[PDB]
Amino acid sequence: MVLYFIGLGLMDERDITVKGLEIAKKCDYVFAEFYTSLMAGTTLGRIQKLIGKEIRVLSREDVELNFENIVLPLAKENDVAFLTPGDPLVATTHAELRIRAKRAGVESYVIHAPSIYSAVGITGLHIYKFGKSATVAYPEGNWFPTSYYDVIKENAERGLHTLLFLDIKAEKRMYMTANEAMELLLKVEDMKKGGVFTDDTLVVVLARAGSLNPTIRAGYVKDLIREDFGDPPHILIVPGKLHIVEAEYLVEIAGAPREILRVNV
Amino acid sequence: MVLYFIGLGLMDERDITVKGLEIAKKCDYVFAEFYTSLMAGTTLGRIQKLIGKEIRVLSREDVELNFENIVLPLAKENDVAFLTPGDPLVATTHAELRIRAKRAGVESYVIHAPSIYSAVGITGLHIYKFGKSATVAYPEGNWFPTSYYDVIKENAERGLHTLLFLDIKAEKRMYMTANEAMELLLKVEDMKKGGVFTDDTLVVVLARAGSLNPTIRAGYVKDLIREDFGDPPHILIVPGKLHIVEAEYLVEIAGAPREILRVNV
Ligand SMILES: Nc1ncnc2c1ncn2[C@@H]1O[C@H](CSCC[C@H](N)C(=O)O)[C@@H](O)[C@H]1O
Ligand SMILES: Nc1ncnc2c1ncn2[C@@H]1O[C@H](CSCC[C@H](N)C(=O)O)[C@@H](O)[C@H]1O
Ligand code: NA
Repeated sequence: MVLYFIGLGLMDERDITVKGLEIAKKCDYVFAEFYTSLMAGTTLGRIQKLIGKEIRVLSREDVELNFENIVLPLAKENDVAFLTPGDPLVATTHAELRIRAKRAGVESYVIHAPSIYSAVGITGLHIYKFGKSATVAYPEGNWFPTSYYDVIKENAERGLHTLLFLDIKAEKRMYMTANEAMELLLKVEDMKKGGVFTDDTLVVVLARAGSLNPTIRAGYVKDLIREDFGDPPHILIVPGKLHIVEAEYLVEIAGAPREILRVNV
Repeated sequence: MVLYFIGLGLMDERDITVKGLEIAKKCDYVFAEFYTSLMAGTTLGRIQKLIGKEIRVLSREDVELNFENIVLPLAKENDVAFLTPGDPLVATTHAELRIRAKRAGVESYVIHAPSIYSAVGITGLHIYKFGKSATVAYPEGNWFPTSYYDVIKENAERGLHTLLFLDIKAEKRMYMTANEAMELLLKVEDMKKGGVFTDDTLVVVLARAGSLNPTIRAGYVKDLIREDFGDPPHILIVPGKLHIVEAEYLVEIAGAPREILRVNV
């Protein structure tokens, strides 16, 4: 009868909400995609075991090109669920699928889950101080994306923090590390030379948020750029002007150099 | 010897994650605060029942002034949980509590849950397009705050959406409605004459995010200012220029006027 978009959360199958779990358990058919983000390798088997249903995993093409041919037809006479990493509508184009559902006469409901977008709170940076967000995309052949560099500049000018989602090419098992993101940014700085991202820029890295032991590190690019932050997924953040307590947390919790405790108001 | 910061999610007792619930159940002591926000879709009783643990509620003062003498002492020799609406560490001052834990020789871990920061994705507005966030505060006595108006201006100016949290008096259970927020913004507009918020401004209202049947409405202030958006909580969003896909979602899913497809894109 209906279609449920259910988020699985940040890191593993236990990041699903009780609400999402109880609803998924009652669905006739269950689909999912694992290309918009990276979760624990054992999330599928465990979530299948958790909801007690066989789950059909869909590729980006299956969804973007054939969602209304593979999933919607079933949601016409059965309760169907579509599982996704984190929150289904954050930094994805899945919201458009609700429009496809409506046009096919299918009612849809959304069950949220922990998202990397709000998990940034664990970095100690005030979430209301984040400005426009951006994605550091892998260059492709002669194509070298750079717009994310301009986002940092725009936010920095306003004293706002910049959240940088990192690229992912699931079919190729490619998950961009904060290290790779920093290298690309230094390359763009070389071209544009705007003094936006350099070896002296303070950055914050959050790896495997949602796990009980995520890696939270803050420091200068020259120091962080070759540091091991553990397995992906990773996000990179370029803070703007820091409040005293933000710097204090970065130093006490994220191991930032005590030098940042001193803020130039 | 361990303190767990656990989010309860958006609206009711089922918005906690499986991870959060299982951990809370194994804690010797469980504390909670409902001053940053209130779980309007449930009660303390229903949450206690789900967790199967007595829950000691803490006031703003208990937390802000005495966290280290109320919560931390017990965490030194037992597993303790601190429950908060939404996602932990989203509230501006909560991150600092982890510093207090460290200073007390107490380890702390964070269990995430859905936050309105990410749940607003259900409005169809791209998360990356959101800029700085603000809170609409009730004017009091001789104090007439207006910074939230300047935030909208700075974001909209750069084509970014503005997430506006509405004033709440948890203790008195007083919630500012989207309707009241709009009236206030018009009053502020009449004072600053910035051409930022008028009867012709397109806004989005999201009420009861997290529930299976949230109220999602989009339209011009002149039309929505007296519309019934249902029971709180309400969040107001003033989007910047829309991507055609965002506009289509608002029209098809949020009942927005066809007009936005030409006027606000
Ligand atoms: N647990 C996690 N830890 C660190 N970064 C994460 C993460 N989950 C997602 N990301 C970041 O976000 C990118 C996916 S973007 C999709 C996000 C998802 N809808 C959500 O709500 O979280 C990843 O490539 C990575 O840069
Ligand atoms: N379910 C919900 N729907 C709409 N707005 C909500 C909401 N829950 C909280 N808010 C908004 O946010 C304000 C409290 S801010 C506290 C938010 C919390 N830490 C989180 O992570 O979500 C409220 O006054 C209200 O305007
Ligand atoms: Na934001």
